[PDB]
Amino acid sequence: PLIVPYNLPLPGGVVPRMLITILGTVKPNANRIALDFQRGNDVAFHFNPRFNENNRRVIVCNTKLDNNWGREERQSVFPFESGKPFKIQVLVEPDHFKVAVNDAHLLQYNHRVKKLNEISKLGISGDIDLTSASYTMI
Amino acid sequence: PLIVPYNLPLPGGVVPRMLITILGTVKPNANRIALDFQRGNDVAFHFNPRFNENNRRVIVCNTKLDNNWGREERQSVFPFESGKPFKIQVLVEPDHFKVAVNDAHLLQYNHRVKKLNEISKLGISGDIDLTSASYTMI
Ligand SMILES: Cc1nc([C@@H]2O[C@@H](CO)[C@H](O)[C@H](n3cc(-c4cc(F)c(Cl)c(F)c4)nn3)[C@H]2OCC(=O)N2CCN(C(=O)CO[C@@H]3[C@@H](n4cc(-c5cc(F)c(Cl)c(F)c5)nn4)[C@@H](O)[C@@H](CO)O[C@H]3c3nc(C)nn3-c3cc(Cl)ccc3Cl)CC2)n(-c2cc(Cl)ccc2Cl)n1
Ligand SMILES: [Cl-]
Ligand SMILES: [Cl-]
Repeated sequence: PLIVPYNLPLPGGVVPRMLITILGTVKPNANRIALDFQRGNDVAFHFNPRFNENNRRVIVCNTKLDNNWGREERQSVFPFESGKPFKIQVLVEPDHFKVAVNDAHLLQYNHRVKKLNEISKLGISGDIDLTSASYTMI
Repeated sequence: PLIVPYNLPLPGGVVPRMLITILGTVKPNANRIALDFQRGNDVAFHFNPRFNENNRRVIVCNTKLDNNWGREERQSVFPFESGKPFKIQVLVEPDHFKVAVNDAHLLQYNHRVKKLNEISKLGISGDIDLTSASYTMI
């Protein structure tokens, strides 16, 4: 049972072939979840399941540069379920992040922050019980 | 130079005579700051300087329980200055939090979440460069 928000420092920084695995359960009354790949106060990749953005479920992805969010990438395929276990995997490729939820490909996010090595940590926040957060190279 | 949003776990939980000190600089075009004393999925005490709430500066304080905000406490005495250093100290008393900014008493916030020792962490977010965040007992 990890404390949320949970900070996953990436000691040597993001590199292609890094594979991150997050296991947890969605809280019963969840509203929001966020994963934030950070380069300083910039957010290279924000992955944000919203359970009730006006009584809809959506995944919103974006980048925050100088405290300004950029173009939103939205999608409606929403694999999370209130009260239920989930698995998120993020695979870093040269040109994008790949995200798979519950072993199924969910989305790709093209890198906007190009200095991959400078992304130093993953923040995991929001309405989950967090079971595990880890990283390796594959 | 901490990463914002920054989460300061409070090992052992909030108790009276806990003193929290936050140091940083307000960004030059700041819009908002928030300190959130968190209890589980709730916010026992949200302290929220708004630099541009319809072209007025105001401090809003409130509590979030089961995702509902409560009664707002608003005040106009506004000690932050865009692009300038600040110091916030919060002293926990049995009946309220005391907040001082730049060594001067600013406000009190009477406890609404009475289970003080379940308040486990302080989140610090918004348009700041965060230099330090710490706690001790006095
Ligand atoms: C709708 C929207 N959302 C975004 C923006 O978009 C994203 C990327 O494109 C990104 O996902 C954002 N983001 C996600 C997270 C996040 C953080 C987190 F911890 C978890 Cl766990 C998580 F899963 C996700 N962080 N950033 C998304 O930004 C969200 C956003 O800006 N806000 C959330 C919705 N709003 C409120 O709830 C405001 O309500 C206030 C309330 N308060 C203040 C804050 C706050 C948060 C914060 F981080 C900082 Cl730095 C602050 F300084 C403050 N959070 N909640 C309180 O202050 C109460 C006090 O009484 O008042 C609420 C209020 N305000 C008004 C006008 N009314 N009320 C209110 C009061 C009461 Cl009593 C009752 C009811 C109400 Cl409604 C605002 C904050 N964007 C977006 C996208 C883009 Cl591309 C560009 C710009 C924006 Cl804004 N739009
Ligand atoms: Cl949000
Ligand atoms: Cl806001």
